[PDB]
Amino acid sequence: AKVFQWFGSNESGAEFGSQNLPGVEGKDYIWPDPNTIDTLISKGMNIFRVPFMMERLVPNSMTGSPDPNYLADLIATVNAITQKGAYAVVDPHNYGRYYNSIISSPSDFQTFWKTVASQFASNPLVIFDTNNAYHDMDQTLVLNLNQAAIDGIRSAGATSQYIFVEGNSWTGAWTWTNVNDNMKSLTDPSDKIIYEMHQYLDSDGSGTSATCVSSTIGQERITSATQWLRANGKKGIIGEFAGGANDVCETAITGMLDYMAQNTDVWTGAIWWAAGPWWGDYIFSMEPDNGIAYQQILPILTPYL
Amino acid sequence: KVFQWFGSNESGAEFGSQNLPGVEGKDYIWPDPNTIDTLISKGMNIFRVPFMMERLVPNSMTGSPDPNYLADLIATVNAITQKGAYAVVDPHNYGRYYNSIISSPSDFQTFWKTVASQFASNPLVIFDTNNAYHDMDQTLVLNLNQAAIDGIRSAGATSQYIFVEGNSWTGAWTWTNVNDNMKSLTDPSDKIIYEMHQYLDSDGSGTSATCVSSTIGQERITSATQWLRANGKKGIIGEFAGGANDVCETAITGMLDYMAQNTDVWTGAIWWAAGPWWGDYIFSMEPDNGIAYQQILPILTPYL
Repeated sequence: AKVFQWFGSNESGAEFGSQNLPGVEGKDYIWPDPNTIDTLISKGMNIFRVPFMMERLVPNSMTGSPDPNYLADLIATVNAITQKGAYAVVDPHNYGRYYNSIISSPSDFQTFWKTVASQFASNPLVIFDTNNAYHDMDQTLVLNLNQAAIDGIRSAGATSQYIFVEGNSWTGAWTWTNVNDNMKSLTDPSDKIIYEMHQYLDSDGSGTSATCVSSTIGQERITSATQWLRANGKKGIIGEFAGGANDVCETAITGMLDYMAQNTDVWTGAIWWAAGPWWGDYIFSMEPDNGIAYQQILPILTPYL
Repeated sequence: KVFQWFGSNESGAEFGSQNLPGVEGKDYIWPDPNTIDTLISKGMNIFRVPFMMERLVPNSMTGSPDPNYLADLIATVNAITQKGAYAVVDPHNYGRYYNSIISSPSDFQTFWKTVASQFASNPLVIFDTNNAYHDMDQTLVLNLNQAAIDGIRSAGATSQYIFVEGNSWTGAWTWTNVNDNMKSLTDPSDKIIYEMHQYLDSDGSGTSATCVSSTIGQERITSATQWLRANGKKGIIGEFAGGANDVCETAITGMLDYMAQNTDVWTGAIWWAAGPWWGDYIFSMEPDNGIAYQQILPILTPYL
């Protein structure tokens, strides 16, 4: 029935209001609604990516103890996804930075990851995502941070779970081959690395405009990444993508997903940005029942589900 | 005169970049020599002239120039330099040619020999290897800058400064995090200047008139200043801007005052931007009615 291994949505909210640390739940940030996740599951989605802030989960020093209350909501969100049989992606949505400084210690990052993985180590439907969208930082450091995360996760006995690794240049698919070639060297004793790339369809690829460049821009922008995955014997996932509810973007989205469906030897699937309870009239909202993408884009995603 | 160079970008020939070749007067336009003269009379002595590689040398960068677009580049350079000011020849290309990363240093060197040959006798031309390399291999960026230098000097253009640019959109605030390898560039004329760009809005994109704080500019160039000094190099801010408001005014003068006490490494600064097709642009330095011309230029007069 389904075309891809995974197809689903980001569930954004716990990383909102990032200028306020620790911030206040219900005021600066909010966790996803399990009831609307249930609706997306009924439509055929089977993966939900859950952004959160490292600084809220493990305050002050990333080698320290977790904050019990923010951790409790991360756990509740994750286990509600997995109790339904869907995969939950644990995403420290941190851009390679902690208190807005580049994470320069792989050893500290490895300890952070042992701490996080230890909370989920027996749940095979959890997916660990090393960090969202590394950018503007040393390329060997990005490799070493991803490897430190893998090592920390596996050291906790979390050996059944997939690990989504992310590259530099905001992990963009269109920029992957000439920036992130060194990422092919990552190692995992469980052999469960998936290369997570992001792809937006507006002029600069920022995903801040509802206008897409053209009706073929998604396919165009992931073609070289597809060939890189195949040449290197790797698997990938599109962990964020979106376009506006308009004709050109819808055609680009269909074209991109149809191209991925012809290349499932390397593409494991795709994850829309974004659902979550605090989006309102956001141009990309996948939140049931009234998000614009839930109403107008989901019908073009259903062929893959 | 506080700095070796202080002036403005003269934007327009790179407009309408989706239309190649595009049509002069419709998709793009060259700078107005009369308004350049006005900025010269205010004390500016450097004008950076963006243009598209594909419009100057179409189809293949190893090919022959387009005569019409080249003639207008030449006319613009001469309008600037005949007065005694410096003209920066800026292939405003982001490390890319027909939207693909420039992966051949040899082809890029040939492009640069072609361009430098047109200006080799003019000591007031400055060659800028490429605008704002980004999202590409760090060793390639080094190699492209070196290939440009080699091409320029091979043409006999030996008197001119060469502005080199780094990765991360050549940002000053990101320089030490990504561009350390750029220290190894060599030039037989010993006239390399490291050109960095710095904007003052939250994400550094230079698209908002709001600045983060009254100190954001000086903050964002401190580690780059230290890198230049530690490595025995000289730099220039080749693009900067802020909105016509109190916070940005203060951020601009605080950044320039810091550069002024660090002229062992900083050669000066170049505003973004003047040019004839900006209209009501938040940063327009175009005389007589650009917002920055009216409201920012008065705060820059102490540096002219």
